[PDB]
Amino acid sequence: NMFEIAAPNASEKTIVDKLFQRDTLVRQSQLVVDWLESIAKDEVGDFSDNIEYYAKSVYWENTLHTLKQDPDAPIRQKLPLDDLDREDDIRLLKYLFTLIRAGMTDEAQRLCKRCGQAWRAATLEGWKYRCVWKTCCWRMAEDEQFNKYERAIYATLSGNLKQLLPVCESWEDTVWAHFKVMVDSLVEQEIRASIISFNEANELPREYLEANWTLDSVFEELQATDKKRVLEENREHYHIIQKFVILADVD
Amino acid sequence: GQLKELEASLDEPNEYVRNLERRKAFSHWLAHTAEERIEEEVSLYGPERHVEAVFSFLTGGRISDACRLAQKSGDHRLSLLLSQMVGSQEMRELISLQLVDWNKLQVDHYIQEERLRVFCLLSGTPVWRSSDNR
Amino acid sequence: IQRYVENAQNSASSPREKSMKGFLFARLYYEAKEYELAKRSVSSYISVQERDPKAHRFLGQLFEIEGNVEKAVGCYKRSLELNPTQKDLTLRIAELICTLGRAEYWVERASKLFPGSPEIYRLKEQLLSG
Amino acid sequence: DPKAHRFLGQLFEIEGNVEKAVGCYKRSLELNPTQKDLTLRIAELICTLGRAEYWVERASKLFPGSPEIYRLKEQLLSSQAGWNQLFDLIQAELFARPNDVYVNLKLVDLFLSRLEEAVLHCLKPERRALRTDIEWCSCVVRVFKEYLASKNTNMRMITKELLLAQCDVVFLTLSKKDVQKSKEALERFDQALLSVKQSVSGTDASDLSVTFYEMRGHYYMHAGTLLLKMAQSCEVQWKALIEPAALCYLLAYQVPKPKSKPDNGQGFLEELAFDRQSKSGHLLLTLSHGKQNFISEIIETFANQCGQSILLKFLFEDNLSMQDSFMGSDDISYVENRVPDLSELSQHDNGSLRIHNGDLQHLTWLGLQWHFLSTLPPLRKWLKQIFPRVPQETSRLESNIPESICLLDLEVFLLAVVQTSYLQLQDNNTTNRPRCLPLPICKQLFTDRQRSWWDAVYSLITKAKLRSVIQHDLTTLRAQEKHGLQPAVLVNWARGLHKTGYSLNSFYDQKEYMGRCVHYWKKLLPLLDLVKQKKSIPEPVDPLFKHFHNKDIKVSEVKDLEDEACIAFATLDLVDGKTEDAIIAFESVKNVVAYWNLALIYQRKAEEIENDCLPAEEQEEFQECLLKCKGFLKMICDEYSAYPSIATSLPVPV
Amino acid sequence: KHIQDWETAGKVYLDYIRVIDMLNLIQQDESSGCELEKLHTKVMSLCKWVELIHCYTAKDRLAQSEMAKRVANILRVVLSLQQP
Repeated sequence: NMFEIAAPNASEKTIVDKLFQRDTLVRQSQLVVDWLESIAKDEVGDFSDNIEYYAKSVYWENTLHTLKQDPDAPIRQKLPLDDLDREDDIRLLKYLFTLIRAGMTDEAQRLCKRCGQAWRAATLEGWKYRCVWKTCCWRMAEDEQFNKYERAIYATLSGNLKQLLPVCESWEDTVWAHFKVMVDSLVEQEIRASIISFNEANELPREYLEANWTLDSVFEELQATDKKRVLEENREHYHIIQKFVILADVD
Repeated sequence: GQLKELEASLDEPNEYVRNLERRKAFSHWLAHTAEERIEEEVSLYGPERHVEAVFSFLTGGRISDACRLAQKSGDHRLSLLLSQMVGSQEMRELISLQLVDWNKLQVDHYIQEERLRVFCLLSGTPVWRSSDNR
Repeated sequence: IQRYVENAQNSASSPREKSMKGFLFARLYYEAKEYELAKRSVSSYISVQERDPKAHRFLGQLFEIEGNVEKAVGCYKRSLELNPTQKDLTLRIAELICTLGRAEYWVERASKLFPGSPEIYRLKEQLLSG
Repeated sequence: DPKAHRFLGQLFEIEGNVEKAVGCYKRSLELNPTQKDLTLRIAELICTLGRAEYWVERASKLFPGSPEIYRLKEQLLSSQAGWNQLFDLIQAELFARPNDVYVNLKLVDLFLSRLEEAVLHCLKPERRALRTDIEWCSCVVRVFKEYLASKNTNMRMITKELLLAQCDVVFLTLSKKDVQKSKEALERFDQALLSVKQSVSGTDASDLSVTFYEMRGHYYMHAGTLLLKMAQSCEVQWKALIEPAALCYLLAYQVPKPKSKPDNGQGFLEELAFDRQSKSGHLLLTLSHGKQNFISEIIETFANQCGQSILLKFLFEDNLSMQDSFMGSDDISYVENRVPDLSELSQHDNGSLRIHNGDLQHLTWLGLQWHFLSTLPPLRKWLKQIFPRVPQETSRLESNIPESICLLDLEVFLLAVVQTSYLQLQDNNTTNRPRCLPLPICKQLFTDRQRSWWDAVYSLITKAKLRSVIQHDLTTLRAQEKHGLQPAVLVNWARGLHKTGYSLNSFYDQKEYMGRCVHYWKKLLPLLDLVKQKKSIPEPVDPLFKHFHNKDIKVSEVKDLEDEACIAFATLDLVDGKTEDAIIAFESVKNVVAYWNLALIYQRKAEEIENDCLPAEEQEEFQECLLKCKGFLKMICDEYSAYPSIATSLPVPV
Repeated sequence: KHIQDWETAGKVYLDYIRVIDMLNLIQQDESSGCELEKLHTKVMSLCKWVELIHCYTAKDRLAQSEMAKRVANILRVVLSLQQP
């Protein structure tokens, strides 16, 4: 129980270590998400317009030239944006949702850097109050005017679901989504019980889903199709087989 | 003063821990003494201006209200930096790199003149002699 | 950790209801050796907040061990019916329903929750018992 | 209130009100409760209106090295005249900052408008910089003023040199998009060349004809480069004006080498020959890799008149007749079949670094051309020429120290730059038959970070010294604590070091060189160990070089990299003395280099020791022949000489 | 299983109707204790859900208030018939 030993002066790092050595079901769900990311479908760097064409000297170089003739920028000032850079950013953010939903995080950062996308680097630079930061992320994802895949990336890294890129979630991808949701909700309730986090940090209590879904409801939601149907990837057997093997309802 | 601080020196006070507690209380003092002046600047300024409003709030503290005021501009590249501050040094070193890279491209002059100063505040360069000798 | 008990005491004097405060402080008294005042403080944090799983466990165990099967039924019933995080409570609820017609509902419930349970089918067998 | 004082002052400055700003700011300054900055705008307005010398004197008594107010004081003194005071103040400025080519331009312009004084203090900076269209045009203006004021040999010597200076300056530096800016200077150069050859057919005793040969080769390479310039500025590096380019480059490579060997330094001629011939060789390599091309050039692209016409109209858009004042008298048939070599090329490249000291642009151009021919540069000779005494190594590679800048670390950084710039450009829409776009014409090769560190290193070597740049990139180079460069860079460094170090015959430089190789591969092992569907290293910032789909050494080649590392370590041990556990360790690698090192080991050890050892050599060579049956030249020296003599001394043993 | 939001609204309405009917029937049918316990559990769950009803229109508010009132009355009646 050394990882689950903690004190009042023990940081959130150690409180999370206690949760990680403690929760069997949650750690199993975390390994489940790890598998979702281990089975990764990726667009290539040097062979896809993702960044191979969006490898400009800097972002919005087309817009800058037009003006001569951060995400704070257009959010504050509405109309200015230019379409060439807009499309370049569409392809880049598609690449980023791809790579990160695959879980190649330092590679996605290598992209955000070798291109140098101020908003990309900034929004995704934090190593790990923190609750305030997460609520803020949720609120920014809720805000309008940010791209599709980037919006989904932010909602996810915050603990909420957009749909733009999450329009493209497989049974295993939306499984990663719903399992990560259960795990993040139990994580927040875990810190709240381990009161170490501050009150003013949960600045928007309801706008984050603190309550968690249980494994059976995660599976029911991931199986229920948007057409109020049974999912095709669900009716497939080998997926269903691995699913019962993980869910431990296998005999 | 070295007064009682909720049993700061409970069990074998480490030098580092003591220094950190001292820093915390000293910072609390700074925020308390500048509260009145900051409150007036909030009232005086009408529509929030990222060039001036952000500057005032940041140097006076209270990051929460600063974020509330920033409902209009969709930026939180700061809640991440000042409520967690996990990779602080590296993060801001990278932001400085990004800023100087834009400066090395002969652009970013269209941007409001002192919004650049708000960025320098976060990055860590107290004086920036730009390409235009500003 | 008397410094931490002082901080919890501050956040318990100011926020009088002190739900998280009572939970963490009675939990400090549980980790340390103050079990009686830990019980009183855990009941205080309980009357403060209905979500506390570890307070549920400590208080229910204190009552069940001291023999107040009625107080165990109270703790277990309240913590189970609030159901934000509690699973095993219905078990001791059924046990106390046996300690006093009623146990059949919870015995069927336990047989629906955990099938390979000779002990649960046997608690049901006792409720059924000539 | 300094804020109100300077607010009024700069607001009147921006509304133009110089006298009102002088009034406000000077009244505030003469009150002086807190202010200095009044003086500048005060002097400005006093100049706007016998008086301004006062505030010019204030600025000078606080900072006498000030350009703006210095010229202001010179002009106010020239008002209280003209040419005389201008020349005198410019000479004072040239006594304070003599190397200033611009101040020398001031002195020469004001003397011309002491004609010999202007000639002196113009011709000095003109050939001291040569990047100066300003000084060169002022020089031609001084020459025109001397001609029309008088209205010989030294002028016939220097006209070519100076007009080359002006032409090349406006050509490469101006980014003159193949328009009249370059054509006109080249055309005046053509006039000068036709004039000098038709008039003064210099003898073998004078250097007139020898510098004429120098500049004929010069103007020729620059004609070819202008053709490439026309291609790039119009659309892209063409298909039609490239054999013209190799033709001009032929007509300058194969101008014979000038060297007189008895003042009047013919080293000028030898060194300009060196650089010209080096450039000509590199471009005659790169523009036409393929052969069957150069005799084709001689036979078709030039003839008695057609070839000269084809190469004449291009450079000169209907401005010079063919028979009068052009390249018509000039004869081209005496050029024959001879390519430049990698040996004479190496010599003329050590001649190129004569006027290309420590230049990263030049070094990338050269290393990239040697790697475009796919053989790494003879870089250590260049390093031991440019940086004279820098020892080849450092005491510890485990402590990032900046006061120990290494020469091997420089070969390291420069191979990095060669590889990476090659990669960046190859992605930069090269996927334009010219790849490297000769040095005057291409744009950037190294990037901002690399330029910064190269110049800071030059400041560290060849001198408020900030050197965190040196510390940071030594951190990155030496495979140190927290590095951002990826395997590929360290790996290929270790590859260059492997080849060129084991190639060496020096004992205590082989030892240190393979110590560096051990350094690199042993430090490379642990990263590529963390290749388990998980990233290599953390990269918040593109460190100096971040690529992708290239840098990522995939999961497979671990076996070869590891086993080559084992060969590296056992090699460092074998050239250091434990030649028995060297055998043992090489009986852990199972490749051709394994059998070959164990064979050399048995041979070297028991030439005159034992026989039953040689059966091992027999079996080793039989393995090696079986492997060669598949076409394995993975050894460093082929087997046509390896197996015959070995199996012969094996047959001499049998 | 397939119907979305099925659990929430569907369960809410079903529970409301069933609770009314069962209350009435059981009161008349010698108040069977097991059924009373079931009713208690269900009414607690229903309280838990009424508070979470989302409002997009005005009709949502009115219906919500009505349901809350009725369930509170029923809850009071149930407590009266059980503990005392």
